[PDB]
Amino acid sequence: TVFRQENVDDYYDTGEELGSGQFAVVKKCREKSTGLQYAAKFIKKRRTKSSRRGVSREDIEREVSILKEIQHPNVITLHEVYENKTDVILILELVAGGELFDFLAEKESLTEEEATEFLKQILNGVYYLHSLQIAHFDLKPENIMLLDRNVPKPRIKIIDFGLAHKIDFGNEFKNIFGTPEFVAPEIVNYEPLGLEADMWSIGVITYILLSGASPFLGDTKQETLANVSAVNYEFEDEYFSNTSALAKDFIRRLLVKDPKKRMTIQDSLQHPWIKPK
Repeated sequence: TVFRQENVDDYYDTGEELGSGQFAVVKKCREKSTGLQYAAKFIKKRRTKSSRRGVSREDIEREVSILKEIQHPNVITLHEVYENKTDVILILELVAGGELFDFLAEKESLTEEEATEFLKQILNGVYYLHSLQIAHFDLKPENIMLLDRNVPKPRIKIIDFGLAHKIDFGNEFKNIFGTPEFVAPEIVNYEPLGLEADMWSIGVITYILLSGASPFLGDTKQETLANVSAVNYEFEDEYFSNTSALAKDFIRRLLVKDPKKRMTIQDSLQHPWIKPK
């Protein structure tokens, strides 16, 4: 609680809408004292407990209190938090390169090698979070952004900590429910949740990175859910004929129903696809 009560317009000049969502908008802003640019996320408060507009204070406080812990090159950094009668305003590091997969869909071929160089940045961000026992719980391609797309080696940033939670050793956590196509089976079946759900999501992300196809997406939401629950996927030759045996082995070891048999983030960093022996 106990966020900054000044008017954000006294400290920042805000400009153009960068994006929006159900209860939020993100605008570019410029800090008056320094001249630096940031992104400003305006989150609408649920102002009455019974209202289904806006975001509960419990959920905003949880997100803010996790973001305040994190400092790593591959995760978004939070700069300040303001609040007025209707909104909580997060001042975040600006990512101007857009979604990683939009950038990649514009290039020529993309070798496996090139692809794993981006993937390794995702791994290193997740390794940090899990090292601090934070589960992101919403890893998906649209939450993988680039700082700047017009440099030699573009740097990725993981964003959106709206479902992130600190793992509590002494209490099981059940339901988070993000987007069907990218959620692990234990999310679909309302089973105990931990760090392993993010390792499943990385598997999905890796499958899409290499192929452009989604492993589990079906024709309705219920069919996608049943594909996930049943681990109904395949490496179809149309999409995977140029993909190494090692790349496929990495995906297989992540897309595992039983969480306790899934590779961990530390295992993933030592796999021979990622660290050739």
